[PDB]
Amino acid sequence: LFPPQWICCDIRYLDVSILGKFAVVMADPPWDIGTLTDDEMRRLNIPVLQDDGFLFLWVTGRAMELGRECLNLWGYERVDEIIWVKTNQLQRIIGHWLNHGKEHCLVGVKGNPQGFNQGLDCDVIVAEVRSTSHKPDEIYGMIERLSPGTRKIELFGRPHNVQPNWITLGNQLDGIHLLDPDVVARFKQRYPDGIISK
Ligand SMILES: CC(C)[C@@H]1N(Cc2ccc(C(=O)NC[C@]3(O)CCCN(c4cc(NCc5ccccc5)ncn4)C3)cc2)CC12CCC2
Repeated sequence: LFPPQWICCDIRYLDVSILGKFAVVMADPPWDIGTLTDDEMRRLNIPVLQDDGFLFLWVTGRAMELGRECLNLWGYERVDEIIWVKTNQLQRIIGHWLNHGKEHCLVGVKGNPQGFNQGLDCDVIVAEVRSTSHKPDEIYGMIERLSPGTRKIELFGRPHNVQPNWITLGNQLDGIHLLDPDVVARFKQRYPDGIISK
């Protein structure tokens, strides 16, 4: 069901098996550099979410290495790395050895995805910093062109992240808003009283 959908939850505890399979996963984790310990990141049930497709994993500091570890543990191979060059409104550029002009997003592949439009965008994003920790909306356009019309899931998103074709998970969203019939049914079965606990 195309319009935006979301679930307020602790991603550590939600049974993500009810959600189905997704062509694209995006995660912007609170790396321990509401944070998650390294072991909790490792233990996230990312493997059930996809059979063939792509993972986009934002990283920084030592999560550049830790994120590669999770990516590989979850069953992915890193095949690209997007950098977002942060600018102001005049298109000028906005870790203790160098000043940081960029954020990194690892791209991992699982299985053998077919029908994706690889090569349409390049791996550099130039976009204005909106707010603190707010990723650029350009990433959704790149992902939509890469995999048009397919179903997608974002982990650790905020209300401003919700998008059509996307299911957004995060503990700062407002309630549960699910419209896909298969998802609603499996959610009701797993969560008859509408509460997520362990
Ligand atoms: C360079 C990259 C890395 C950079 N990212 C940094 C970033 C900064 C903010 C957010 C963020 O604020 N997310 C909303 C939030 O709700 C916050 C609350 C925690 N989060 C949970 C946690 C949870 N369970 C465990 C748990 C453990 C203890 C207590 C509660 C829960 N389940 C669901 N959500 C998520 C996300 C990423 C932004 C970039 C991309 C551009 C720069």
